Amino acid sequence: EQTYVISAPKIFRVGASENIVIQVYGYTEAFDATISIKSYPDKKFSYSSGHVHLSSENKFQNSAILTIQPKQLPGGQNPVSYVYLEVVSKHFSKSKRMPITYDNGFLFIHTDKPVYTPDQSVKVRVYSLNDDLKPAKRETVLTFIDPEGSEVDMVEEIDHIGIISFPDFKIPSNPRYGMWTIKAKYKEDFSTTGTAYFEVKEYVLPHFSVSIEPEYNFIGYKNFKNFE
Amino acid sequence: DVNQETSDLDPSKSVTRVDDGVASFVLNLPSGVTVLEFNVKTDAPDLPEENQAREGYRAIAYSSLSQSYLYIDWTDNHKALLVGEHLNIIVTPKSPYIDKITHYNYLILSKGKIIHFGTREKFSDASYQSINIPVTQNMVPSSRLLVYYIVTGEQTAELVSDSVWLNIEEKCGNQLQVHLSPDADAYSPGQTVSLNMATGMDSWVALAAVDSAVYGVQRGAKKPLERVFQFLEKSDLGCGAGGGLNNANVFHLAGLTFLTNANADDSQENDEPCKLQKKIEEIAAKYKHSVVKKCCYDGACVNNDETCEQRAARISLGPRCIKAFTECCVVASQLRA
Repeated sequence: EQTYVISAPKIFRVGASENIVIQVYGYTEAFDATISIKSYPDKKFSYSSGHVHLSSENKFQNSAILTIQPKQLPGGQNPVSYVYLEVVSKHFSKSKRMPITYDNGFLFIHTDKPVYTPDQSVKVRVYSLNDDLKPAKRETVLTFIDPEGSEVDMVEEIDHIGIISFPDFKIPSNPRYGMWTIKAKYKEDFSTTGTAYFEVKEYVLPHFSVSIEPEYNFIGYKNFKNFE
Repeated sequence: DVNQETSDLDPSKSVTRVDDGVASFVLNLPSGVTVLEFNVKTDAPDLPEENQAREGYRAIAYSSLSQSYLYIDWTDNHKALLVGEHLNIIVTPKSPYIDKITHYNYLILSKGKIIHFGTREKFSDASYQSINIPVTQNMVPSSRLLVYYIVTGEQTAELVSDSVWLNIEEKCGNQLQVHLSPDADAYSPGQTVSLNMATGMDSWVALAAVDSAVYGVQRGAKKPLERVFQFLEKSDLGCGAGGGLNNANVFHLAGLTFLTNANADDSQENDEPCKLQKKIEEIAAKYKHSVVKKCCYDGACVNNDETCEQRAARISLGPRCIKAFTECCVVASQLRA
């Protein structure tokens, strides 16, 4: 009685370098195994494959890193929901259906301050990463949205490093105050979505400043009867 | 029970340690235990029974056809997991009846990808067996470990697996640091300050000078610095503290899918998340018209230099606000005498 084990992540990320592990037990001498990925309905399109040779030298365990190239997907804007993973060897063969997603890296939107006043400037930069938490230089497009919800200005910048410094945003003389939204996405094929917020309020000169200090930041059973 | 029989265990009591902040418990359950429900509460001396904290929980048994189960644990107290050290992991495979095993198989994952794999040889004599696992830099944010062995039944082959979640120290690649040459806490206006940046490797740095009062209230002041860790940890596909209902469920809680003979995983149905004036307030609040209530407010504002209707002539909004405005001005003029 002899058996094989194929280990893969639950979902696949496009453009990610994904590690597939093959571990085989109960076999003598050595053999080669091929692990590839195809399209769900038919296996014609093969987005990548790998070849691993397992022996007593290798303890009958091998690893292969598959990658889904983003540009081999359908040019139409309708996504591909499922993808086949195929393992073929001399002694056996097996196939599996597994979903994918276009969420890949991470977009973190760094602003200098959470609050702004009229006629100020918003100093903003973005950090973009891949599945490996590595720079992943990609041209990123971010858009601004006002508290009323309309897209105001849209800007795009290429990535030399992974610290992307976007043009400063000028605040109008008489703006619409409220909670403002900044969205970031990669230009073409990536669905990775970063988001951040910042608030804008009209400045007024206080006649005097008032502070309110409690006894604690929480009300416990002790002070339920009296709170200084 | 599997017979649907409930038994109360003799209650256990412990105390959280000084270092770990964890009260440790161990329950020896009957062999045929299926589901275990337990309530944990605080006995603290100066707190009344009302004001003590309490939380209940439920636990389910791992289901296997071959009566073969597995439990893995990393032995420590005040768990740290320094990088580069050795992780000594105790494996207690035993309560299979069919158990004489060829080998154990290990898989190690971090940040949503498979960083390590291997196999160790089983000693057919002693039961519990230890594995020395190097902790590497691929594991920096956090990592999950999966261990499984196979048993050959007269019916089918069978996989037996268990998983463990591992929180590891946060240690960067570059470990970049910033300092000021006048490291004292006081500073004077216009004082020249030397800024020092030191990294373990060539790296790009970006700074921020943000007034501490920009955050406003001190409690709950969040930056990208604060949200970057947790918002970044979503790269991990798996959730929970480890374990599972069955072998395939252990793998899925680890965030994995497999292709074998013995055990068919169910990934098809798996897509899931996981963890005086009262007279004024009469008309004012009673009309309940969003446009009118304002007309009642500024209707009742004090005006010495013109009459109520003289102020009412400047209303362009229509009579709907005239009827309210005029009344709210009269009441204000009446009640202030």
